[PDB]
Amino acid sequence: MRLPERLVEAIAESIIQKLGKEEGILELEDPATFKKKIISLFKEADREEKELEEKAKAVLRENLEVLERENIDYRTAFLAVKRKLAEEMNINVDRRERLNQIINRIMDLIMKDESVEIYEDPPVIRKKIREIVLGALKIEEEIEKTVRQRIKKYSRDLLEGSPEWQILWKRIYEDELKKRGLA
Repeated sequence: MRLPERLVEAIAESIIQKLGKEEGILELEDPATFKKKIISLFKEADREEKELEEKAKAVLRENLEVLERENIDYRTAFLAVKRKLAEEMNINVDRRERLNQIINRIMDLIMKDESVEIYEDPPVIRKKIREIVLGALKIEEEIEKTVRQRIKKYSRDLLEGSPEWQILWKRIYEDELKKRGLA
């Protein structure tokens, strides 16, 4: 479940533009700081997902001999362990359900930010943030679909998921953003 920097910034800006400037259901006394706070929420949520991965790999690393004796493939055990740790860490694995958590964290920020005022029922504000996030995710998904088509020709030369593979994915992703005018 990727949330690249450009997607996060598009969501934060769209929240400020649509709900703050256009509709006016949010009053932001410091839009620049509010945007930084939203970006920090996504960064923290990303760090949690990375921590979930390292804890899952730690379990399997410690149970190498057991997995062999059990005849359970690493990939099977990884998905199962991740499902369990995700519940214990209250991290939704589905990116859409995970975004609902992040959206609620944005609502938590909005509600506690002394530099923000709201003029509409919070659950209605959440529904509107969900619509903004879902619209941006539709764009992210059509971009990722092209990135997967373009990185296929390099799939066998790099270990999928490795740091070198992540760099190439990001490089192809940035190139798609330029071709599409999305910075």
